[PDB]
Amino acid sequence: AYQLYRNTTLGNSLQESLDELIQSQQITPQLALQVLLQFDKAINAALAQRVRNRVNFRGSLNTYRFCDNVWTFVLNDVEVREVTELIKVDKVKIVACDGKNTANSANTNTVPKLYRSVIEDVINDVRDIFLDDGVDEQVLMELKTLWENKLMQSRAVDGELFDTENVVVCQYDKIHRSKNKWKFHLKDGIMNLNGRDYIFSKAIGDAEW
Repeated sequence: AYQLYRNTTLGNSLQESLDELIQSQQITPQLALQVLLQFDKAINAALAQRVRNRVNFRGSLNTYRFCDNVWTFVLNDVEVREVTELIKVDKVKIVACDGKNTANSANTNTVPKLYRSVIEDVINDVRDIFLDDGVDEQVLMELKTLWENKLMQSRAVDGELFDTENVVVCQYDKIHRSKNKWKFHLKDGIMNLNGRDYIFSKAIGDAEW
């Protein structure tokens, strides 16, 4: 399970929650590390198995770079379409992990509240490492409540001092280029576009250098 969804509104509110409990001595930094690892699994599996929407996007390719099997792209003048909303953004950064070998598993039911299902899975799946480290249900519920509270705060109108960076964090099936014409097949994506979260199962894109 890839670590790159840790830098998302869901992944950050969890890291901040974990930081507060370390700081208050309620959990060890090493238990925190285990939780993030379980989070990686829940969000990878949740995107692969519960999310179905398609997205199409167009933009101009400004910057491109491949490193350790992760593409990073910057595009200007982007348009992202669904069935059938449209979002424009002057600038977007796409970070994509190699999803060739993943290919996750079976596809379960869609859910009304994807983040809500991920929080439940994680809390259920770290209950036992908590118990084993001497930490009881009340601390586990303190993690759940901090996580959920920080998640709400991300929606606050005056929650940021400045514009938020437009970023897609996802996987790729295939990236190609024929001359100046790039094509993107991306999957299992969380986008933060003008302050707001959007998810995707599959995203297909075009860009010109």
